[PDB]
Amino acid sequence: SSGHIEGRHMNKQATEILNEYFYSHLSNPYPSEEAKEELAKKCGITVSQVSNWFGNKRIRYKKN
Repeated sequence: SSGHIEGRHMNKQATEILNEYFYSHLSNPYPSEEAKEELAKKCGITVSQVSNWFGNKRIRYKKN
């Protein structure tokens, strides 16, 4: 609906998958090795794309 201008690295809508995935599930994400690998191999990317994505998202993208 709103936003636009979003698409760089992390496959196509992968970051949207990861984001929409972790976000919605920010209350208790911590995608285990299975979930991480799953999403990673689900887009056909590379876990480091996932491995890293959540590595910084686990930083608590909230109010610090």
